[PDB]
Amino acid sequence: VCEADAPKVVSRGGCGNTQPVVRKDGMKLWGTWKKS
Amino acid sequence: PPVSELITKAVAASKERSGVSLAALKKALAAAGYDVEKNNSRIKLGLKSLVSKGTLVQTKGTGASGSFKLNKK
Ligand SMILES: [Zn+2]
Repeated sequence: VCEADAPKVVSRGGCGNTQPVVRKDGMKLWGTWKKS
Repeated sequence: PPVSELITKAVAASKERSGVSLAALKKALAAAGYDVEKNNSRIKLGLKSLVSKGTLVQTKGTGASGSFKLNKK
């Protein structure tokens, strides 16, 4: 995740979107989003 | 302004680890000058829409009787 707060609430400017699990199959870059 | 913003703002202002209850949401919107009496049925609907949009996580109870938090995901 791109945490918007650095570990009062102080924001580092981040967004909060989850990250994909990148994988390579030939020349095609797949990215697996494990939502919840 | 639509009730979904007023609810989202109230849940953001009272942010915590438990979650604003429907009674606290009533209190915050009434303190924000919003008639929570006549439009209570609108609130339950709008709140349900926000849960159906996934914007609010139900943390306890079922439906509008519960506690809710802003879905940071
Ligand atoms: Zn980010």
